[PDB]
Amino acid sequence: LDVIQEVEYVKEEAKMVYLLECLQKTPPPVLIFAEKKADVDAIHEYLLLKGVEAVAIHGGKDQEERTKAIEAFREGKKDVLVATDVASKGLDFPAIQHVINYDMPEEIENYVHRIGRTGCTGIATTFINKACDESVLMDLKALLLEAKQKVPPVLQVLHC
Repeated sequence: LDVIQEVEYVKEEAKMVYLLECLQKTPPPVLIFAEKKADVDAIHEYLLLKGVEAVAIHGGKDQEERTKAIEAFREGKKDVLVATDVASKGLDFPAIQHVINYDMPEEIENYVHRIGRTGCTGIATTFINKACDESVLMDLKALLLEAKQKVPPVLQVLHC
């Protein structure tokens, strides 16, 4: 409820580059969420290739890896944790300065929970595009407005 939500239209083929730029709105720590394992893996490899202290958690990591990352992050030894929703559930995270939603969830319920991982202020960035159904976009729109947040142009048309 008390986070600055920054929702932005980003073509699928442009997110990786934009993500790098995003990391800079904020000092660490940063949590990047994506629905799929493949994605979490891509983003982590990209961040590494660009030189970001980045760790990743998902259902396909073994116990060694999960533990090592959940805790380097939790100590501040790593700036960025990239996670799936399901892998991050119940983890004890520190004060997160910035949530980056690389995906828009299908349910608005889930958008909230993700952005609910920063606050108590902080920034939530959410990449939206063509693939989102109208319904979630309306609920995102409805939410930004109730939250008294910037509505990006692409949503400002939804209902004029």
